[PDB]
Amino acid sequence: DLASLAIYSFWIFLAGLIYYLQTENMREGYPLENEDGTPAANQGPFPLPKPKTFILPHGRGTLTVPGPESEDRPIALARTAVSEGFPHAPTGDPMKDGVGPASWVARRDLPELDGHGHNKIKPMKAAAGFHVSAGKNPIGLPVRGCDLEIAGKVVDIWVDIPEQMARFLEVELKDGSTRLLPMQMVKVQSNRVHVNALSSDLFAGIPTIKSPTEVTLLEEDKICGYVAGGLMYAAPKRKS
Amino acid sequence: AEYQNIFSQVQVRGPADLGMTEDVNLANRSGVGPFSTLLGWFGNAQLGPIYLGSLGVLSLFSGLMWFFTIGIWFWYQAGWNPAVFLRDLFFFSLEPPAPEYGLSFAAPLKEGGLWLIASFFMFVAVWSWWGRTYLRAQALGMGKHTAWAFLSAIWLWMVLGFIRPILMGSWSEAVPYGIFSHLDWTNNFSLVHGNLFYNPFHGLSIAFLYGSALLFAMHGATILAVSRFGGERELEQIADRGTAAERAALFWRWTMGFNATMEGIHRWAIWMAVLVTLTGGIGILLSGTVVDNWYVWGQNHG
Amino acid sequence: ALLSFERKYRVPGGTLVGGNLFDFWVGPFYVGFFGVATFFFAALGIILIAWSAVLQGTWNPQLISVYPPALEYGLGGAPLAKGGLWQIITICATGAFVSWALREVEICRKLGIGYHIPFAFAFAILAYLTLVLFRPVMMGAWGYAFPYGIWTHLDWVSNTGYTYGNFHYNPAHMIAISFFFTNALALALHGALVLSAANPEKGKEMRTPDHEDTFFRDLVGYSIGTLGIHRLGLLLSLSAVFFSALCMIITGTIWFDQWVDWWQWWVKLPWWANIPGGING
Ligand code: BCL
Ligand code: BCL
Ligand code: BCL
Ligand code: BCL
Ligand SMILES: CC[C@H]1c2cc3[nH]c4c(c3C)C(=O)[C@H](C(=O)OC)c4c3nc(cc4[nH]c(cc(n2)[C@@H]1C)c(C(C)=O)c4C)[C@@H](C)[C@@H]3CCC(=O)OC/C=C(\C)CCC[C@H](C)CCC[C@H](C)CCCC(C)C
Ligand SMILES: CC[C@H]1c2cc3[nH]c4c(c3C)C(=O)[C@H](C(=O)OC)c4c3nc(cc4[nH]c(cc(n2)[C@@H]1C)c(C(C)=O)c4C)[C@@H](C)[C@@H]3CCC(=O)OC/C=C(\C)CCC[C@H](C)CCC[C@H](C)CCCC(C)C
Ligand SMILES: COC(C)(C)C/C=C/C(C)=C/C=C/C(C)=C/C=C/C(C)=C/C=C\C=C(C)\C=C\C=C(/C)CC/C=C(\C)CCC=C(C)C
Ligand SMILES: COC1=C(OC)C(=O)C(C/C=C(\C)CCC=C(C)C)=C(C)C1=O
Ligand SMILES: CCCCCCCCCCCC[N+](C)(C)[O-]
Ligand SMILES: CCCCCCCCCCCC[N+](C)(C)[O-]
Ligand SMILES: CCCCCCCCCCCC[N+](C)(C)[O-]
Ligand SMILES: [Fe+3]
Repeated sequence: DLASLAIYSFWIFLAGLIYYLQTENMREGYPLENEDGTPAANQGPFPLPKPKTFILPHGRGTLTVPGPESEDRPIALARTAVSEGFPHAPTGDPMKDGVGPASWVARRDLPELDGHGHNKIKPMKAAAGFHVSAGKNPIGLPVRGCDLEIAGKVVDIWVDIPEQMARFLEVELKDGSTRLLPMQMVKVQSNRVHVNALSSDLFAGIPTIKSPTEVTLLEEDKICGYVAGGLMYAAPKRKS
Repeated sequence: AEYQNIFSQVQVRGPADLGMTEDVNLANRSGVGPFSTLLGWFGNAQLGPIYLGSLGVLSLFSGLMWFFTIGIWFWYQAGWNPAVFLRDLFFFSLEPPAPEYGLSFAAPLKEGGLWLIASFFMFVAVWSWWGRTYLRAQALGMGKHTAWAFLSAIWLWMVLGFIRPILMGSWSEAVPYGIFSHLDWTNNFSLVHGNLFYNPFHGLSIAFLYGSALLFAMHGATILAVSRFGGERELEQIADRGTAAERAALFWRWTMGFNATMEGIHRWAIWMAVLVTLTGGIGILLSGTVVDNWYVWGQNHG
Repeated sequence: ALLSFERKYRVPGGTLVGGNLFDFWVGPFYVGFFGVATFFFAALGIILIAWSAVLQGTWNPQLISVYPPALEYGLGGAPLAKGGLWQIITICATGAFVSWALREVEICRKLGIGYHIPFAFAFAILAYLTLVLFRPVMMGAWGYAFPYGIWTHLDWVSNTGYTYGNFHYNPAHMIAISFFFTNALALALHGALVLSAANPEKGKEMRTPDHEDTFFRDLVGYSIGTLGIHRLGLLLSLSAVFFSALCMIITGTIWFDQWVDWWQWWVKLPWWANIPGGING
């Protein structure tokens, strides 16, 4: 009968859709690897899919996936155990090294462009004519680290222009240089910005950017990695 | 409970976003409407602009027509009394024609004719809007996924109000326009068909409805968790993967043994949702055209 | 075993309990203290459902069912074969679920992400706990909980429903359904928008988030934004479940009559309770 036929058909359709869904989702990260970076012996039942090509705008590159990949960076990690499945101890300082929770990715060393080919992110002081329009304005507040010491003061907000939201606080350090702080990791209070991830002596260590007026994708990832990284690695200085 | 990212600490504002042009006839765009500080804590502050358009106006005109046809009848049930209308608002009902008129358009206004009028308006209202989601897509040079997904919703609705009634051979099978009346119709439908818990498509549809809430809570929370790396910039993470797309997949992988990619997560999503009404529409279409009783059918698969 | 970029993330540290004792993977799966906790509670619970099957003398998945105590036992313990087994599996399930969340917290700690995922999961947990613990306790008997069978849980849904008439008239049930419906609408739209920008017309360049805001604004005169929509999805599905728990928490405790009859407070309001005509007068 037709009802019984429909339900059995649908199940077959469902096995096939999951099949497609699973393969679509293997366009990055595969084939799987041993802890040593070589193709793993057992890959599972799903094959890699046929390649596809994204063409980016403003002639910003084009991408085909899946395809061989490498980290494009060196990884200061070493084995702690004689078999599969254990952790890899940083061979250095994981903060500086870009490993663990402080990991970052070799993304393109250029700024994200908007639909009109302008830098998506800019300092407010250089984006006609953006302004804090509601809420507490952080520009001018002292920045306190998680050791309860002042690390510097907030001199600007870096804004996503097309989206119209605040992405970074630009912070002046006691030597006169600045670093970018993820907005998404600061607590704006009445009389300060409090930053839990970092202790005040880790700020000088934040990654710096090549130009006062734009941030690249790679620059972004390094800054974001380093700051999140402090949650675990600053932790000794907590301690309060 | 650190900085927990459901509401924004600081809002900013700049020159107004009139938006992408591509092949969009700019004469048809309203200006930007008001800014809401209230929205700005949660989403965007900017209201507007909207694209007017011919199809847009046909859609919006016909839509109101529908809403008004139903409303005009409710005032007639309220005896033209404002207090009665307000008291019995959810009890009013624009019911289809009686079984005997079958599939014909010759029902009296007070006897299923107004329902057919209102349905006609509803029908052009939806389909004209569907063509919209395609066109606004086309003007910007975009994929057709929205019109595609929308079609799955339109499928359930068509089956309920149009396709099944025609296959039963009468408009009395269709759904009345009323708040509570539409709920009673629903319950009755199940009762009069052996209980929809025995319809395999009802339980598939539930699985997907539940699964869409499972999936959206997973996606929503995941993105908020990695937004300290700008993970909510999903198109840029597709073209040039960052550590947010990486920690995201590694969470799921270490948790449950597999993971998605920024692009493929959005493929799971569309299907999770479109399957709801897809399986549901088939469920309802078979009911009474092919199976009077799902329990009985259940008890043999035959 | 590893994704091509996984290794730099598998460092020591994170765990809530036990220092480095349980800090390792198995295949792709992170273990942790709560991984071991999860396994212990889940095997126990499965062994006992296996025992339940043996005692009722079947192996058919469509007929194994684990029933709570009979009502006359109230909130007390019950002999194993008369709902004690149900009580112990319920403890197992809970410990399994809370452990799963807690393991997720260790994974968060390790990766340096926010705790949003497990927090969102706790909402599902509390829905379950409402049906098997908060509602039975407030009703005064374990027997009001649902049975653990693939088909028998549906009977339970259905009887609970029709005890109060058409359950559709639960106000909280209605707010709940609006959310599941809206959550799905949003899921489909989010999906469609991202993909349609990622996958433009033949031979065009990948669209940008500006095209995305634009299409949606062109369509409905608003756009919530990239951060916005992920907050929205989360809100819609959590609110969906919160109102579910709420609609069941009030049922049979503060309201145990026909739901349809609750609506009479509006109809019977003194200013119009008596005007002839319309539906109710
Ligand atoms: C799937 C099985 C049943 C069904 C099952 C039920 C059940 C059960 C419930 C609903 C509920 C809803 N149903 Mg129904 N109902 C269905 C058919 C539909 C159809 C349709 C096919 O056109 C429509 C328009 C409605 C719409 C309505 C809404 C009033 C309500 C919330 C839906 C929602 O949040 O969606 C998505 C949200 C949106 C953003 C758009 C929707 C906005 C609303 C306002 C538009 C609908 C009609 C509108 C004219 C409302 C009038 C307002 C008053 C004059 C004040 N139903 C089919 C026939 N529906 C719930 C309810 O609370 O009912 C009282 C509920 O418990
Ligand atoms: C939620 C409100 C009601 C509910 C009423 C409904 C109704 C109505 C229906 C279901 C149906 C489902 N319910 Mg129920 N059911 C509830 C209680 C739950 C609970 C629980 C609280 O622990 C569980 C595990 C289940 C699970 C089940 C599944 C068998 C089925 C598909 C769900 C789904 O795709 O979800 C979405 C989640 C996913 C897509 C992820 C996968 C989850 C599933 C596949 C895992 C569960 C497997 C199951 C055999 C668990 C046994 C434990 C074993 C050790 C594995 N229900 C409460 C009491 N449920 C439908 C059905 O067809 O059943 C016959 C159906 O029509
Ligand atoms: C007593 C009642 C019966 C019941 C009988 C029904 C019936 C009848 C149906 C369902 C169906 C549904 N049932 Mg049931 N079912 C019951 C038990 C339940 C239970 C439970 C016990 O917990 C659950 C979880 C479900 C849930 C499910 C859903 C999967 C499904 C709703 C699909 C949907 O998203 O439509 C919501 C969306 C739509 C209806 C599409 C609407 C799309 C567009 C076209 C509307 C546009 C409107 C616009 C013009 C106006 C808006 C104004 C705006 C402001 C602009 N049922 C019991 C057994 N159920 C449906 C189904 O498919 O089942 C197979 C269905 O027909
Ligand atoms: C005849 C039946 C009645 C009625 C009976 C009632 C009853 C009774 C209930 C509902 C409730 C539900 N009803 Mg109703 N309702 C009906 C009509 C409908 C209709 C419709 C189309 O008319 C709809 C859409 C709904 C839908 C709603 C939802 C709001 C709600 C279910 C979701 C939920 O609570 O999740 C909650 C989520 C969970 C409990 C799942 C959590 C599971 C997690 C913690 C763990 C699972 C892990 C494990 C098992 C997985 C296995 C491991 C594997 C390896 C994967 N009802 C009809 C009128 N309704 C229920 C509710 O509000 O629930 C509290 C409820 O009890
Ligand atoms: C995958 C299944 C889910 C789904 C999919 C889905 N729905 C969708 C979409 C898709 C992806 C569409 O793109 C389309 C959309 O544009 O969304 C923004 C839509 C849509 N689904 C909608 C609602 C809806 N979908 C349904 C649900 C679902 N949709 C499922 C859960 C339901 C439920 C669950 O009950 C509802 C009620 C609309 C938001 C929209 C369809 C728009 C439409 O057809 O409109 C036609 C009629 C009008 C143009 C106006 C209607 C008349 C009004 C009563 C008055 C006008 C109000 C207006 C807003 C103000 C104007 C005032 C002026 C006069 C000044
Ligand atoms: C809060 C919004 C929605 C939501 C959220 C949510 N669910 C989630 C997550 C979150 C974000 C988790 O991170 C977690 C996950 O890891 O997902 C991949 C999860 C999860 N929700 C799941 C399923 C699920 N979610 C549900 C739905 C919901 N989850 C809500 C709709 C439902 C529904 C709607 O029916 C189900 C079936 C799992 C896939 C996963 C949790 C898996 C897990 O906790 O694993 C550890 C525990 C075991 C391995 C089981 C232990 C064995 C028990 C002792 C025996 C089981 C007894 C049980 C009571 C039997 C009942 C039988 C039924 C027939 C009734
Ligand atoms: C204050 O007063 C005024 C008048 C100003 C405004 C008040 C308005 C009010 C109070 C009215 C509110 C409207 C209500 C309560 C509507 C509720 C809607 C509901 C619950 C409907 C839900 C289901 C709808 C379905 C499933 C019907 C689908 C219909 C179709 C598929 C159309 C099929 C087309 C037909 C029959 C016509 C065929 C003809 C051609 C040529 C195509
Ligand atoms: C594709 O993503 C989507 C957005 O586009 C970027 C949205 O904007 C919205 C709609 C936003 C809402 C609910 C705001 C409501 C506020 C009022 C009262 C006007 C939905 C559903 C959507 O899914
Ligand atoms: C689905 C969400 C509904 C949002 C409605 C937005 C209204 C459109 C505003 C455009 C009008 C602009 N204005 C005021 C200059 O005319
Ligand atoms: C996007 C894929 C989601 C897969 C969900 C599969 C869940 C199985 C649901 C069982 C329903 C059983 N029934 C009644 C149809 O026989
Ligand atoms: C809702 C339907 C979900 C289907 C769940 C099973 C899909 C997991 C398969 C992926 C296996 C992981 N692997 C081996 C590729 O790494
Ligand atoms: Fe997304």
